[PDB]
Amino acid sequence: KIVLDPSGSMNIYLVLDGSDSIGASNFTGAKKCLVNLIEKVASYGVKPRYGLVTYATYPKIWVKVSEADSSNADWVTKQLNEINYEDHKLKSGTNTKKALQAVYSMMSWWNRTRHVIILMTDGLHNMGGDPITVIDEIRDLLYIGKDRKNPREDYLDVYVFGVGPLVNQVNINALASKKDNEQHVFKVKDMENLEDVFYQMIDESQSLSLCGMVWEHRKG
Amino acid sequence: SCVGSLVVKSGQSEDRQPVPGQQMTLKIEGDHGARVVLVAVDKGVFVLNKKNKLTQSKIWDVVEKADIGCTPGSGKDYAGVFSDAGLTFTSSSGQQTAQRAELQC
Amino acid sequence: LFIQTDKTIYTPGSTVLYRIFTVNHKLLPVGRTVMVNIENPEGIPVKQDSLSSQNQLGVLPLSWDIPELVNMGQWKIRAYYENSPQQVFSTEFEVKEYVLPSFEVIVEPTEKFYYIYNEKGLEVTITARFLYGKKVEGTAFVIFGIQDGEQRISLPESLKRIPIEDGSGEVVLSRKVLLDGVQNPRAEDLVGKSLYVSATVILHSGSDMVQAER
Amino acid sequence: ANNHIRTVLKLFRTIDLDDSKKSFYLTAAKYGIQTQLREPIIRIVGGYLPSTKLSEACVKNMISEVYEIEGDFYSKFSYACEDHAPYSVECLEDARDDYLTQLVELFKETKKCLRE
Amino acid sequence: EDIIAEENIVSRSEFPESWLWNVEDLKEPPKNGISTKLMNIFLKD
Amino acid sequence: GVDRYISKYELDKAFSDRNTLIIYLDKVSHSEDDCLAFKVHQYFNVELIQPGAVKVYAYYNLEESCTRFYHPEKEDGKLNKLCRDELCRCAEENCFIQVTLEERLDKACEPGVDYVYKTRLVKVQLSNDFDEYIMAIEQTIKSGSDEVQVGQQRTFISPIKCREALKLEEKKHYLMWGLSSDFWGEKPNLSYIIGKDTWVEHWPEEDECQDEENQKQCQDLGAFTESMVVFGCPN
Amino acid sequence: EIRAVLYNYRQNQELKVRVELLHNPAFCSLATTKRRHQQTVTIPPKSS
Repeated sequence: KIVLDPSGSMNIYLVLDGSDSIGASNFTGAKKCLVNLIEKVASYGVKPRYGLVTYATYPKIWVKVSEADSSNADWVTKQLNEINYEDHKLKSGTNTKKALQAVYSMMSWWNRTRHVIILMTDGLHNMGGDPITVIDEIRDLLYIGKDRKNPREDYLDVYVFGVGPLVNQVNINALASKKDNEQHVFKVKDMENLEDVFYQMIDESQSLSLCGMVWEHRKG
Repeated sequence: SCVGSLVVKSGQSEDRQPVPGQQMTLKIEGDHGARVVLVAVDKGVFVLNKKNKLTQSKIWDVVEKADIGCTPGSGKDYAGVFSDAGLTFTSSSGQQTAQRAELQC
Repeated sequence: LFIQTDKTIYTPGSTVLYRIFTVNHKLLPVGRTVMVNIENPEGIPVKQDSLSSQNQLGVLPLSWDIPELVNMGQWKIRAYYENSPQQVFSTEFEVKEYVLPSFEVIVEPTEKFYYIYNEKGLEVTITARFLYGKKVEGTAFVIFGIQDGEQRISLPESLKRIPIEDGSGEVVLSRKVLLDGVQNPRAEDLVGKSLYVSATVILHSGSDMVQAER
Repeated sequence: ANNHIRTVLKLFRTIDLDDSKKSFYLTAAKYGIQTQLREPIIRIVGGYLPSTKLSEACVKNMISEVYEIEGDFYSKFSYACEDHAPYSVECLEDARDDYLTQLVELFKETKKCLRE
Repeated sequence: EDIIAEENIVSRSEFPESWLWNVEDLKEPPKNGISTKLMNIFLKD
Repeated sequence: GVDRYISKYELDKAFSDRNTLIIYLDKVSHSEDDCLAFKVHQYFNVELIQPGAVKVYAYYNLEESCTRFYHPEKEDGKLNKLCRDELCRCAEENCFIQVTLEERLDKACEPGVDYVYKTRLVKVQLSNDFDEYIMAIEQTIKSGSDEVQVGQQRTFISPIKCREALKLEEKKHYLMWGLSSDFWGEKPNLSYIIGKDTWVEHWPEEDECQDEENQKQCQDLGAFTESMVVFGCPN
Repeated sequence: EIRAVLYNYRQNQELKVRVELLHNPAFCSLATTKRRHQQTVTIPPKSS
C-alpha cells in the first residue's frame, strides 16, 4: 500500500482545501486525522520529507519539501495546529487545479524516491477543471507508464479523503489512482477510530523485524 | 444401482417455493467416511444440450462393456464353456481350456 | 476414468471446470497419475496437464479458460493413464453462441414409431412449459423430415402452424403427404428409414424461440 | 397496512454506508441486507391492522446490529482474508456465506419483538 | 405515493450458469451406516 | 385475409396492452413488394417517444433477421447521434435551454459547469451530420477542464438538426458555458459539443451595445463577469 | 356456555372479524329482537 522503511527516502505531501462548503467542523476532524497520521508514521523512526499546502483559490504554500528541517516531525506537527479554517476568508473557491499545479511546482526537480500524495477535498469544485491533467503531468514527470519492462507504479501513490457534508463520489474516485488490490478513498466517519483507515494506510513489508508497534482496530 | 446410497433432499419440510436470495438446507445421506462432490446447473443448459451427461447407467454400461467373456452361458464343451465364461482351467492331467490371444471377441 | 463437466455448452471467454474420477476394475478410489489433454474439433491439442490422484481419494478438480478467438464446434477432453497410453477415455462438450432459453420444448409422439399402413398418419404432441413450472402460451412450427442415415430429406408440404394452448398442442401428418413427398410411391422402400420432428416454439411476446428436435 | 410500511422504509433510509468502499462489494452487501432483512419484515409488517402500534426500538437495534455485521464483513474482506487475495471478488464470494448466515440469524432472533 | 424509491431498489446481479462447486466430507457419526450432513446454501439470483 | 394470419390472443386484447404485435406471413413475394398496411392510433400521449422496430426472419433460422426502425420525426428512424470517423458519441439531447442577472450568477455557481467562455465566431463549417464553429478565445470567465491555452482557434460540433433551431453568426461575440461532457477528440483539436446541458447567449460587441436593450444586456453581462472573476462563489 | 372458534389460516394478514349471535325465540341469550350481541375481535395470523 505504502512505502514504509527508515532506510528509504519517501515523500508525503499534505494538502488541505479551504473551501467554504466543508465548514470548520469537518476541518477540525481533517486536522486531527492528519495529526494522527503524522504521529503514527513518525512512530516507526522514519523521517520522510513532508509538505503542507492549504488552498481555496490561490494555493498557499506552508511547508516545502526542499526545506532542510522539513524531515522533523515536530516542526510539521506544530505547523499543523498553526493553520486555521478561517485563513482563506477572502477566497472561497475550490480550485483543485491550481492546488495540484502548486504541488507540481513544489515537486519539480530522484528515480528511487517514493512519492505519496494525500488529499482532502469534497470534490465539488467551482474554479478550475478536472485534476486529471495535473495528475497525468506528475505521472509523466517520474516516467511512469513509459517502459514496458519498468512500469515503476510503486513510486507514486495518491490518496484522497472525502471529508465534507455533500460529496460527489464520481470525481473523488476518478482522482484517486486505482491500483491492483489497493484502496485510495475514505469517508468522513473515519475521524473516530483512525486505526481502521490506518491499517490500510501502513503495511509492514520489512518493518516486522523491529519492535514498538501496536494495532488498535476493533475489527481484530 | 449404487453400491452405496446417495440421496439428496431438501431440509425444509414443506414451507413455500424458495425465493431468490433465500437460504435453504440440503440433506445428503451417504455412507460414512466418503467424500461427496456437488454441482448445480441451470436447466436451460440441459435443454440446449444433454449429450454425454454423467449418470449411473453410463457407468454400468462401461463396466459391462469392459468384461472378459461374451457368451451368456454354456458352450461347445468344457474347454469352450470355460473360455466363454472368461477363465482358464489347467490340470496336472493335461486338460486345458482353449488359448485366447485377442483382447476383443 | 469418468470425466464430469458441470455444463455441456460453454460460451467463449468463460472458464471450464471438470473433475476427473480415478477408479480401478473393482470400482474403488485409486492413487495414480492421469494425463489430461483438451482437443479442439479439428484435432489439435491445446493444453496438456499432468496430475496425481494421490491424497485426494480419486478426485482431481481442474479448470481451464477458453480463449476469445476459438473455433466453435465439438470440443473434446482426452484422458489416459500413464501405464496405458493407448487406452484413451473421452468426454465431449461444445462451444457455441447462446443465451439461456426460458422454456423447455418436448415433442412426444403418441407411439415411438409409425405403422406403415396406419391410414390415420403420424401424430405429434407438443408439450412446452416454462423452466420454473408454469405453462406457456404461443404458437408453434412443425416440419417433418425423413432421415435416411446421413441423408436428410425435408417435406415442404408438411409445414403446419399450430397454436399451442396451456402448453399443449397436436399436429398430424396424413399418409398421403408422406407418400407424395418422396418421389417413389412405393411403400416397402420406406421400411428401415426414420423420421424427425423439428419444432419451433414462439411466445406471443416474441421474446425468443427454441428449436427442439427429436 | 400502509403507515407501517412507510415507517419501516423511513427507518431503512437512515442507513448510510460509506461510498468509499468497493462498488461491487457495496452492491453485494446492500443486496444481501435488502433481500434478508427488508423483504421478509416488510411482508410481515404489511399484514397488520392499522390499530396495532410498532416498536421502533427493535428496528433501531436492527440497524445498529446490521452496522456491526457489515463491519465484520468488511473486516473479513481484507484482514482475515488470508487465504484469498485481498479485495478480490473470490474473497467476497467466500465471505458472503457467513455474512448472509449471521444476517438471517439476526432476522430470526428479532422477529419476536416486532409487536409490542 | 406508496412506492419504493428508485434509489432503494437493488438489482439481482449474479447470474451464473453453474455454481456449488464444493467438495465436502461426511464426517458426521454414522447411523445405520447412513451419515447425514446439512449445509446452508444461498440460492443464486 | 389470405396469406396473413394473426393469432387470436393478439386480436382480443383491445388498446390495453397491445404495444407489441406479431404477424405470420405464409409467403412473401420474391418478384415485387408484398405491401400491407393498417392504421395505428395514439392514446397514452407521452412525449419523447422511442422509435419502434419491425423484424422479419424465417422459422428455420434466426440470424437472417432484417430490422428497420420507423419514427415520424427522425426520418429513417435512427437515433440522433454525432460520430466522427470511427469513434461516436450520444447526442440525444435538446439543442438549448430557454431576463435578469441574479439567476445568471445562481446558475453559474453550480458545480457542474466548469468552463465559461466569451469568444468570437470566426468561420462556420458544415459537414454530413454536424456543423463547425471556429472560436476566437478572448478571455476565460472560469477556466474549466480544458484551459483557454492563452487564446487560439477552438472548434465546435453540434447536431445538424440544431442548425435550423439557431444559426450562429460569424464575428459575433457570445456568452456561453457548458461542462466536462463537452470537449471531445484529442489535443489540441478538442471539439466542444452544444446541447441541452450547455447554454448559448449572444453578447454583441461594445460597438453593438449601443441599443438601450443592448446597453442593459451588456452592462448586466459585464457586472456578472466582474463579480465572477474576483468575488467568486462559496463552494 | 357455548364456544365459537374463529379460525384464520391466511398468510401474515390480520383479520378484524366481527361476530354476532342472531336472536332466536327458542333461546335466552343477550340477543333480543331490537338489541344485538356484537363483538369486534382480532385474529392474529395462523392462530385461533
